[PDB]
Amino acid sequence: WVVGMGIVMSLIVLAIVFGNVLVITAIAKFERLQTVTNYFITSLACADLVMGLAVVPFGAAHILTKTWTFGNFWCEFWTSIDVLCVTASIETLCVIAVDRYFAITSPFKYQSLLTKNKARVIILMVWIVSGLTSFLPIQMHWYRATHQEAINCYAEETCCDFFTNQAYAIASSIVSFYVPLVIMVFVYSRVFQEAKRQLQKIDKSEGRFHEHKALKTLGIIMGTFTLCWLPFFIVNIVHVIQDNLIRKEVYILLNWIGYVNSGFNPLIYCRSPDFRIAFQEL
Amino acid sequence: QRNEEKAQREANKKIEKQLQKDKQVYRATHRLLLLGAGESGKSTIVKQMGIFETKFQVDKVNFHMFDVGGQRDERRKWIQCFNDVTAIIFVVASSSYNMVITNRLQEALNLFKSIWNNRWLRTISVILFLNKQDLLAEKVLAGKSKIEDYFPEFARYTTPEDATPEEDPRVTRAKYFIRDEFLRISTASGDGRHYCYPHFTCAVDTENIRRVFNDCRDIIQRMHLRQYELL
Amino acid sequence: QLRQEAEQLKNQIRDARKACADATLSQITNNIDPVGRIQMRTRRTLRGHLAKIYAMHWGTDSRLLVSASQDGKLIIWDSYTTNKVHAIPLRSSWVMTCAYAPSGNYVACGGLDNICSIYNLKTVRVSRELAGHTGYLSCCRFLDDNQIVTSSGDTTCALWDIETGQQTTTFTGHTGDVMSLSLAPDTRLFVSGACDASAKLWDVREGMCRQTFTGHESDINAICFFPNGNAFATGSDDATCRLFDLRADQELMTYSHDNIICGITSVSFSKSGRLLLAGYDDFNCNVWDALKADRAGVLAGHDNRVSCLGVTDDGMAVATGSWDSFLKIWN
Amino acid sequence: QARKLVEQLKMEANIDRIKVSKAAADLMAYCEAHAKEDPLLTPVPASENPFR
Ligand SMILES: Nc1nc2c(ncn2[C@@H]2O[C@H](COP(=O)(O)OP(=O)(O)OP(=O)(O)O)[C@@H](O)[C@H]2O)c(=O)[nH]1
Ligand SMILES: CN[C@@H]1CCc2c(ccc(O)c2O)[C@H]1O
Repeated sequence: WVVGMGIVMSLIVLAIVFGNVLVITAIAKFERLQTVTNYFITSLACADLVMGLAVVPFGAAHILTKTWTFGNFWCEFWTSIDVLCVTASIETLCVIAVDRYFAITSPFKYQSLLTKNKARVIILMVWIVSGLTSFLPIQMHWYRATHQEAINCYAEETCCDFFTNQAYAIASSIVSFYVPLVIMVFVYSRVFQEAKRQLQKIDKSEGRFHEHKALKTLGIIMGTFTLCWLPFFIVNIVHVIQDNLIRKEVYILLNWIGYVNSGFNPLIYCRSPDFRIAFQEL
Repeated sequence: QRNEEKAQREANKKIEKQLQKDKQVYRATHRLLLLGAGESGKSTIVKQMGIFETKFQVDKVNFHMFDVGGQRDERRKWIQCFNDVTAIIFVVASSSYNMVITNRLQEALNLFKSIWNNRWLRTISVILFLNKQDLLAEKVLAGKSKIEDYFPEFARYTTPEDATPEEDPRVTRAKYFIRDEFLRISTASGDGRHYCYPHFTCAVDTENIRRVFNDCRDIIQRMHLRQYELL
Repeated sequence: QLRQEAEQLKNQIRDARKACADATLSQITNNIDPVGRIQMRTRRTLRGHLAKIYAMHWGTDSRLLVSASQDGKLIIWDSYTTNKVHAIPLRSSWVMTCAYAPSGNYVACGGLDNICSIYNLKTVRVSRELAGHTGYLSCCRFLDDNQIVTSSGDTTCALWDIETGQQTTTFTGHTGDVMSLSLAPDTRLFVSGACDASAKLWDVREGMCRQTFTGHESDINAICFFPNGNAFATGSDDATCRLFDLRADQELMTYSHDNIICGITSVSFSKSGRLLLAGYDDFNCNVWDALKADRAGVLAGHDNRVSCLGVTDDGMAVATGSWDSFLKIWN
Repeated sequence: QARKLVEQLKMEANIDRIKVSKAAADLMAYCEAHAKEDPLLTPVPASENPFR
């Protein structure tokens, strides 16, 4: 089964890199895709590409060989990169949702509200907060556990596992996945209300001569992200509170299901005639 | 040689800095085009609340309107310049069915159809004002003039159930027939790319600027909703 | 009675030029060697305009040029170093044409306000304003520093005296809007293409029409003189280009293709007159062979419709403008 | 208006025109003679090209 399992993990790496490089090259090469909204998509694509290049291969090798060989420093560096890439990708979807909210709800002030300098400042701030949550606590050994098994895991050189305390796990869950969930829920409820009211107006003024699309689009956008990332961030909180309820295999499987989400963003945020024509040209 | 190159770069920086301030003002203003059927009373609408330009501001939003009077011909070669405006304002005198002047309502309908079906105005909405309502009401209440004599389709029309009359039923039926004459042309040609907003306007109205503001807001909101694949 | 004579007169004119068609230009140039394949690449890209671009005119020194845009600016560039030299704001935001004086001291402008404005570059403030046209201006070309010819949408052209601001002479006879004009190399004759699908040859000094050409099917959009001065080319929105000869008083060749259905916005000749460059509505430019009528190249680097096109006096570069607010230099 | 249109046609119809075999030859000779200094037909070396 090792031969078969290694085949599947090889296709995941290829799918993530192929889609993300195509989006980055298409935006940079062509001048019609230089809009303000595309900067957030570029940042998200860069984060997903870094994830696919740096996290999936080493994790797959660790799973397949059942042993860590790169030492006690590269394990911690890999963990820091993992947390940094996961945190900075979920928080860009929040920025995209807020951008659409401001575009639709307040159309007259949208041009004044958003500017290229403001977009750059927001992106840099998001990446800085992502870096503070991952590298700073991990590299300073503030996330370390206390039980004897964790002590042995940290002492051994061929072992590279994940053990953490309650405070760090709880805090990291909230910044990466919970504050951004309620924000997008609140945004998209209002967006749906606006779309429905406009449809009602059009029907009232023009009905005699003549909400599936909005519902379907919002359902896709919400469902993909939620189904990909919710079970992992639930079991992340549960394991610290109950030690014997969650196994390691379930933890790894849910984490990998979450990793898979990086290969679906081009299929969701890059469906438009301007992008399809660009892809055809290349 | 060396000094001349630095001198040119100094002037470019000053010019490029001026173009940044101009771009902020240009992107925050909305342009409107005003049209008419020839004797539609559009001058009064401008007065109360080559080329003639006017500027006004409502709710801290800048609008800027265009009226063309220097060119008068049946062929509009210059109409392709106005393909980046927010909306077009069309003014028509609804109380001129009997005035042959071939009647003026048919000419106005033909002009509206020509403007709607244009290779360049394929994404521009129209705000329609049906002017001179009091004259229409008086002439309809007068028994002598009959619309069905000039418009034979009026012999088989009934007032829509989903209507909002204030008014004797006859004038309401006439108004809704005239509005539907434009709506039936509007609906067929376009598919979601642009719409039409018809209004009933008189000589004593003062809420026309509010109507333009709300129609522009709806136009931009619908444009964004369609762009984001939500409509 | 009078209309009968006009029909009779138009009958013999067709017969008068029918006996002069000994052969066609295509037959004579069958043995000539093909030009081959011509490929050009973009050398410069000019940015700074906030809206779509309508007009463009090269300088006599083949270094500087001017351009006009709907946002209300008139920017003078430096094609070599890509440096903005001037930026003149306009009173009216609707501009349709611009011109650059042969001496380099003045720049003209015009549009939907039926007024031509002259600016003093080496002094930048408004110098003169010319009024009297009853339609939108379509084109304007400088004869000298003290006289300029303009065409408008009131089916008339005029010759102005800048010092006094009065029309020295007026040219009448067209039935539709005049869309473009072009001056002869010696500045003694000029041609105009109008919306009635006809072109006319005028005389600046005397002031009457000489010849009329009616080969096209729809409105004529562009016109240009052959470098020799004995021929000219036109372009209409029926996807055809035609070459007319003055001494033969008829059409020589037609440049069209079955895969082209869009209109034509501008035409221009090369330094030797061998190549013919025309801009189209389908977002790109094409290059023809004047003596053989076959395609030789395509310039497809623009995102919106190409509206203007020009070739330097020394013929080293070709500049095009489009509706995406960008200018490009092709060499 | 009718008289003016008739007068113009009579004035225009009385001109001398040469055959096509001469005009085509003239344009061909001019192109052949002046094709030497046509930078667009034959690309110039980058040393003498101000735009590259
Ligand atoms: N009762 C009534 N009269 C109107 C109305 N609009 C214009 N008029 C009449 O029009 C007369 C003056 O003409 P204008 O208001 O300038 O209309 P207009 O000259 O036809 O405007 P244009 O033809 O578009 O240039 C006034 O004396 C009014 O009696 C209207 O809405 N109601
Ligand atoms: C090694 N896997 C880590 C474990 C904990 C964790 C992840 C991602 C985001 C977070 O905020 C976390 O706290 C996972 O990617």
